[PDB]
Amino acid sequence: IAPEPEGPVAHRLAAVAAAIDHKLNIRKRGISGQMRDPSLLTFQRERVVVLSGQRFNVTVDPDGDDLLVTFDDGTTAPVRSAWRPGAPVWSGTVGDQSVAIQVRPLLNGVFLQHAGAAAEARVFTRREAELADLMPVKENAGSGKQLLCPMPGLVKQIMVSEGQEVKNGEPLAIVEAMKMENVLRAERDGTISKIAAKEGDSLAVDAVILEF
Amino acid sequence: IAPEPEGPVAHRLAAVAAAIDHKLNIRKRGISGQMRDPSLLTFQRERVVVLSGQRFNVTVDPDGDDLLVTFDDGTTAPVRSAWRPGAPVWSGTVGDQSVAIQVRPLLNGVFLQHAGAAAEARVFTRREAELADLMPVKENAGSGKQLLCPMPGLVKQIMVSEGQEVKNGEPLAIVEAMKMENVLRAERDGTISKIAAKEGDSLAVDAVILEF
Amino acid sequence: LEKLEERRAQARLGGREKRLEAQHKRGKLTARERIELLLDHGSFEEFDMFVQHRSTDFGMEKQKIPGDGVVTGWGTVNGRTVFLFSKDFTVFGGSSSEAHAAKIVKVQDMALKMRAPIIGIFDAGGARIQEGVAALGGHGEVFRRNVAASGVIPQISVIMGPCAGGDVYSPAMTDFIFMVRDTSYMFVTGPDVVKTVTNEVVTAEELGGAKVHTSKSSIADGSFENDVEAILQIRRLLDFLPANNIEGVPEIESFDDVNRLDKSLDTLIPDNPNKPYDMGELIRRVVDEGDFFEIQAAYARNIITGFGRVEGRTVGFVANQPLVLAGVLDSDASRKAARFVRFCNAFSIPIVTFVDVPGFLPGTAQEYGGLIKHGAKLLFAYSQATVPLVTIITRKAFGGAYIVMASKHVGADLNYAWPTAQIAVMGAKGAVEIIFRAEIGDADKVAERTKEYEDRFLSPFVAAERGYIDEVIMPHSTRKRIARALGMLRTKEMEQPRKKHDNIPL
Amino acid sequence: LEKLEERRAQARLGGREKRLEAQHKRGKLTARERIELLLDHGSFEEFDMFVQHRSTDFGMEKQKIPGDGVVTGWGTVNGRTVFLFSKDFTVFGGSSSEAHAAKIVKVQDMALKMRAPIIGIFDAGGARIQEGVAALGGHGEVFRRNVAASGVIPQISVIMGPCAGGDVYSPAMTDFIFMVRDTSYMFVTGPDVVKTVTNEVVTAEELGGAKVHTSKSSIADGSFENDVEAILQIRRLLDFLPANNIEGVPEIESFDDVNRLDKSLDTLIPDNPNKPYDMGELIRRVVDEGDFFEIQAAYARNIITGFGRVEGRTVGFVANQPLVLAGVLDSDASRKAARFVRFCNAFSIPIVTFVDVPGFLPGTAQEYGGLIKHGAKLLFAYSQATVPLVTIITRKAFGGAYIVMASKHVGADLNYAWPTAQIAVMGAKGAVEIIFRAEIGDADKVAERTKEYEDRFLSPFVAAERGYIDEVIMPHSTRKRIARALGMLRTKEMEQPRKKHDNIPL
Amino acid sequence: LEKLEERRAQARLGGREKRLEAQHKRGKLTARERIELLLDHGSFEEFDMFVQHRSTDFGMEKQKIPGDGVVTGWGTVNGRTVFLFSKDFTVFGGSSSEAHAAKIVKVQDMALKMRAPIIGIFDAGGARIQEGVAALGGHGEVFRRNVAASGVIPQISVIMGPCAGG
Ligand SMILES: CC(C)(COP(=O)(O)OP(=O)(O)OC[C@H]1O[C@@H](n2cnc3c(N)ncnc32)[C@H](O)[C@@H]1OP(=O)(O)O)[C@@H](O)C(=O)NCCC(=O)NCCS
Ligand SMILES: CC(C)(COP(=O)(O)OP(=O)(O)OC[C@H]1O[C@@H](n2cnc3c(N)ncnc32)[C@H](O)[C@@H]1OP(=O)(O)O)[C@@H](O)C(=O)NCCC(=O)NCCS
Ligand SMILES: CC(C)(COP(=O)(O)OP(=O)(O)OC[C@H]1O[C@@H](n2cnc3c(N)ncnc32)[C@H](O)[C@@H]1OP(=O)(O)O)[C@@H](O)C(=O)NCCC(=O)NCCS
Ligand SMILES: *C(=O)CCCC[C@@H]1SC[C@@H]2NC(=O)N[C@@H]21
Ligand SMILES: *C(=O)CCCC[C@@H]1SC[C@@H]2NC(=O)N[C@@H]21
Repeated sequence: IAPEPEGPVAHRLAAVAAAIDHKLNIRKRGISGQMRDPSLLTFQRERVVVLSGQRFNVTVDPDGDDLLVTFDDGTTAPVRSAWRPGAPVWSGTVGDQSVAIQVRPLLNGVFLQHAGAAAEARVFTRREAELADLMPVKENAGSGKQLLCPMPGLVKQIMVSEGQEVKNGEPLAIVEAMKMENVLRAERDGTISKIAAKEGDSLAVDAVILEF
Repeated sequence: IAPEPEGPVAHRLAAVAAAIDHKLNIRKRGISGQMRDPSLLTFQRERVVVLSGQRFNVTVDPDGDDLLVTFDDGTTAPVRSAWRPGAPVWSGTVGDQSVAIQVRPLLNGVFLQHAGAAAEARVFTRREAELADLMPVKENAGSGKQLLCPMPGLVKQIMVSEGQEVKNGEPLAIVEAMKMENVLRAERDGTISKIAAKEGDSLAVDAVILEF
Repeated sequence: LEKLEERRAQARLGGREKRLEAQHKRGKLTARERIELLLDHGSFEEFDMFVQHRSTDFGMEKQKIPGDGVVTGWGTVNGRTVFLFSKDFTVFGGSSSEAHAAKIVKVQDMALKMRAPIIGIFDAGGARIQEGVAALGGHGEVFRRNVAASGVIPQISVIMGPCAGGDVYSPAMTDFIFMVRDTSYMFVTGPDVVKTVTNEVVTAEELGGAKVHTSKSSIADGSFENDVEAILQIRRLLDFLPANNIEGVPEIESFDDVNRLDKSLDTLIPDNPNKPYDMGELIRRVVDEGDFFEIQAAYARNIITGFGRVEGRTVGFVANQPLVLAGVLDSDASRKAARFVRFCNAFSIPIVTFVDVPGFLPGTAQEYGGLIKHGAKLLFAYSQATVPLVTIITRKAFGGAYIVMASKHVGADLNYAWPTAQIAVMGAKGAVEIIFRAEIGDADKVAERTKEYEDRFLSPFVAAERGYIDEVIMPHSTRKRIARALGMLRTKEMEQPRKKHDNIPL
Repeated sequence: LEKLEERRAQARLGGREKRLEAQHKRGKLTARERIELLLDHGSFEEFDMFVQHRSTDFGMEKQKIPGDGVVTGWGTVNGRTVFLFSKDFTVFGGSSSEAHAAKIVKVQDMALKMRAPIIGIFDAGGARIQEGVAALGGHGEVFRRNVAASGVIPQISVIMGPCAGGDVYSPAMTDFIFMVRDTSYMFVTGPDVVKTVTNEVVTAEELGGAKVHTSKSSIADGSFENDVEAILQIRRLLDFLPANNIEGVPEIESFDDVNRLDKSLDTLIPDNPNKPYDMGELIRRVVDEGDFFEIQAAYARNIITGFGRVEGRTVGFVANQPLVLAGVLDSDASRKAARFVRFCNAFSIPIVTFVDVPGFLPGTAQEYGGLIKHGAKLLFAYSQATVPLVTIITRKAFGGAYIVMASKHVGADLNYAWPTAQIAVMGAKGAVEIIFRAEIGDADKVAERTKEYEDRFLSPFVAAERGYIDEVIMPHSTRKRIARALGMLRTKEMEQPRKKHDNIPL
Repeated sequence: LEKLEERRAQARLGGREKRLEAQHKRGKLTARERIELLLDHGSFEEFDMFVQHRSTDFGMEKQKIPGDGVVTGWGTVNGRTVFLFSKDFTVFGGSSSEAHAAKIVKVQDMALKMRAPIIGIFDAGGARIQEGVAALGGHGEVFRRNVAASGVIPQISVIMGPCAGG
């Protein structure tokens, strides 16, 4: 498991998330068809950055091309970059230090990786952060330690053996239906207890291939 | 089985069918929206009356209000009636003789009952009759000796007994579903060989109730 | 010129004498015979008799048959202009080629320009394999014209033979599909490919026969014993339908009387609320002369759709059938009635609705099948309609089913109710169990409250006091009230807001 | 006046503090919190804050809560006017009464009159049982206005709680339904009646939960983790959509370049024909900044629908997904794509279609389920569209599936093909088996025929020679060609024939 | 693929190098050169580059030239959308065949649908004699489009060679 950010790494990640959110909001406010001129509105300077269950109360101040991010404890960190949405890597300076941060798409946020640490970054207003705090933490269910075959077809290849350790996202078998292969992947972590289906067999819907 | 018409009964039935067809065609030709005036058209006097597998070549000539039907052998049977479509009984004179014929409409024809004889009557033109002769005589496949339950529900009553002979169109059992009764009827002919369910039994679809 | 007549006679032979004889031995008419039977005598004018294909692949240049497997033209049915095309099964199996599709496109364009009905007679194989993608392009042009003509002119498809592959999509977009039993079938994919892929063995009849498409798949609007009966019923249906979306319903001289009373209807509703009755009997005692052209009679038999006449004018009828599934609304009945209502509204056909519905069909099978959107389809069709709407509640109208079945709240013009009507949110027992949930343990109190609720609300008078029902009428005056209401409502003028089209759920 | 502020504060409490605390303990926001989150800060104006019901049955006169269980009003989302109503679950379980439905009707009328989007937030129970048929009448009025607004203004329904009975039919007729996982559900009939009728024991989640309606029943267009995520995604979606059917798609400043080439697309198509690829990767590499709002992502995954931006303007995307069922067209994918295409056309959103489809799904399950009409739905939607249509064939386009997937024959404006495209009636093996059926009993001759057919016809060049494909393009220029084509096609002007509406199969 | 680029380069040659050289020796530009000079740099998008005729009369099946004697497409002139077609005199003398007229009809329909000007560049011979009444039918379709577009979009014809017959 990738460690959560802490200290200066967390501060830099929060500043970068705030800068990306500010850029996206500035672009968003320029949409056409608004009821009145968007210039007649105001941007809420106070922001909350949540880095995987870690809050940062920050203020974003546009100062020229670069962005100025001020944290609660007096510390300020100017942010300067030419990054544009869709670019997989955020490159620029936070404070007075060059940094390269991986940016991945996320629902209402961004997934950030930097200096060996990874975190999901979401930027809210204070009221939005308060409302988001009311949402519960939901736990996933999982799979019943069996690789059910999602479609009928003929088994082409099995790249696992009984008593072998597999992680999540690892391919397990290939099933070909109507002249098209389908790579089945493990949805959990564990060891394969036994293999039921064999290469050349024709399976059906909800058929046991292997047990975890 | 009701006997088919024979001799003068068949002639009267054919004349009545021809008169009904003539009346219906005369009314039909008055529909609105026609490309040109309906009067600027001709009616084919020669007709073929198919009377339950029996053909009569007839000519229809409107002698004023009444209709004159002439058969192949030269005999003429004037038809006079005030019958209107939707009336279950055709009453009038066919060849100076009052008659009463039950009229039950069917697809492209009428079902006629008179003097103890019943027949399906269809009136074609000569070309239409020739084309209809090309159609095959299809035989019904019938039904099996098992009475399956068409809907799930609770059996409320059975009106047949063990070893009881039943005919077509006769009630067999009552099944109630969603606070509504459903009367099941025999689709064939055959003595009941066994009754699988009784009152109070909950049955699913395609469940055996009684066996023929 | 004798040579011109000889060429015409040669073109009339289609494939060959042997193939025509084989066609007749299956009990099927030839394409030209079916056209002759459909049209008024001597009215058929044929287009493109001598058209032949231009393919030079796989030795097709050595097989040039005039007409290219389809007979197109126009005629009259009962004196009214109709366009038609009949695919010739003896010519390359009726398969659709470039010139074949061009002839069909010509007749479709003529039908649309002249605002006249177009009849498609299908006995074919699909796209001609030897011609490659040109056949697909022609099929696409035919599909585009089918979509362009939708809701403008009535389009009738008659399936009188095989209909496989891309051929089936043209009838699917037409208004009505009729099939001949034991000789016609429709499927996107044939039995051989089904066996190859899914490993199941099915015949053509088991996969796409008339029974399957009339009772299970919702595809066909009806089936007939043979070709002659089917074609005569097509002529009857054409007599029922308007020529286009402008001229209105056709009118004939009615032999029936609009002021007659039907005393037998006063005893139609059984005293026992759990006992059903035949709604088809009510429909056939309301229409002129007991003449009713039912649509999709074998499918979703808990509802009834079809065409009748009131005072000589075409009227559409929708009615719950208590004999089947207690008359509840499910997905199949909702889709059937919704399509019928949409067709009637598109062509200015007034709709009469008879309502006896306890609610919707419960269960996981309905919800997983999308009952929400399927019922919304019928609700959408009723709320969208601008044709006259006359609704009669016979016995029951509960809750959302009451709302959907052309209630005044969704735009019905006149809403009548019989004295036995029960317009309520739900049954008395469930309503009491919900309202008085705190005291469900006292049996006598529960029974007393159920009786009080039944007396107060299981009646048409709460709706009548709110104005939701225009009048409670005697059952014997139903036909008279309907005829007078339709006569008054003929001048109805209303329009939906301006849009490209609606977004009705699919 | 301090009394006015006190009355406002009392009205803001809904049911009571205990009910709101229970709502929060369920993990759900209150109706007013949801409205505040959806709208721009300080933009909400509330209508009918003090509206009270007028029912006097069953002791309802002693329970008069201002607002009657729904909060209505209007505001701005990213500066653009939106109308909204949010049902208050704390007030009579959010049930719909006469005054409740009157408030909803007022907000619907305002939204339609002002030509602005309307958002429905559903956390309720349906018609209020104590009010009888008045609640049903109000529901019917809401349904009528939903149908009137269809295709004129975008209608978005957000299910954030129970939605049962007649309540479900209003969202069903809207353009998009979104659900919150583990806390929202939808069904026509509740679990108790299901148990009493069908003897089936089912929970609310198993009957109508988010997973069921996002992956099985085709009802919901998407699901989200919680209320906050769902509302933020609603705000995101509103930025894609036009405000009405006149103003056109909204425009923003794009950070992407329309002239950039994507060399990685030249290796996207695998050499092995049996090897699949992710079409979502192509879509996300074509749209601006890799930003794609997918619609019905969990349902009928053999096809992909969703909204992207090209040069800062909203573009709809439809694409076969080879990863699921080899990218074949079945009934579910056909209906999903058809509804999406209908919505895009109704609101003047151009559609880009990526085609890789070997045909339709065979089997008796598809044929009995009405695959003919369901595929005809997508064909009808494509042939009906008057918005710009740009089609790109990547690997395969066989037969009728090729016709349906926005081919030039059904009205596509520009049809491009990659060098790996294969536009043919069917595969080489089947075509040889049909054309050379007389010599099917060989092994070397059959192989030679198959190879010759593969060389001649399994390519984009037969279609290109007929003009069915405008140009065979390099895969790395796909985005540039799409952007230039859409820029040119913005001025497209086309009209369907005059009609009240079409008769698309349902 | 290099094969696609090779096919494009072969289609760009029209009749042959000798025909193009003879065209240049008369002081005339080629059809593609005329299109390039008319449109803004890099704005030309070509339709139906690989379209070829389907005639099998008088040995035409042995002469299948991509484009069938006309180059069609769209571009911009000073940033404004225009549609155009240039008849290629090197391909059968620029004569109009069924596929040739179909390409012209496609570009005319696009121009009318998009409400943009259409430019016709004529260097041709008329109806292709080997393609019978099909050539005449294609000419008639082009005429119908010309009449339909009259007074809706500006139509400009440039005669840069022979223009005879229909
Ligand atoms: C439509 C269909 C169900 C007809 O049923 P059938 O009578 O049992 O099949 P037939 O072979 O006898 O068809 C009759 C003729 O029309 C031809 N034909 C049928 N469909 C055709 C098509 N789409 N293209 C070209 N020719 C076709 C057949 O080759 C056959 O020729 P033949 O008499 O000289 O042998 C079936 O032919 C069909 O599905 N055709 C579509 C193409 C196909 O897939 N054929 C193989 C499946 S059998
Ligand atoms: C919508 C529904 C699934 C909500 O789930 P639920 O929370 O488990 O059910 P609840 O009883 O707790 O509903 C909350 C309150 O709103 C009320 N309510 C819910 N739906 C109502 C309706 N249509 N009319 C009037 N009141 C209603 C309930 O009576 C309940 O009142 P209470 O808290 O004082 O006891 C369910 O209440 C429902 O289906 N309501 C429709 C009417 C019905 O059929 N109720 C019986 C089925 S449980
Ligand atoms: C249009 C025209 C004035 C061109 O002038 P030209 O250069 O002196 O005539 P050309 O013979 O050299 O035409 C060039 C080629 O295009 C061909 N061509 C020209 N018009 C054609 C047509 N309508 N159909 C088919 N081919 C045609 C010519 O056959 C010639 O072929 P070639 O080079 O292999 O010998 C003349 O060719 C013409 O009128 N064509 C119409 C058909 C006709 O009547 N031809 C005989 C009159 S010369
Ligand atoms: C008692 O047996 C159950 C009565 C309530 C259920 C019935 S089933 C058909 C109707 N539809 C519905 O939702 N409820 C009614
Ligand atoms: C070989 O395995 C079968 C190839 C032909 C069937 C396949 S299945 C998916 C495609 N759809 C269709 O109708 N045929 C294709």
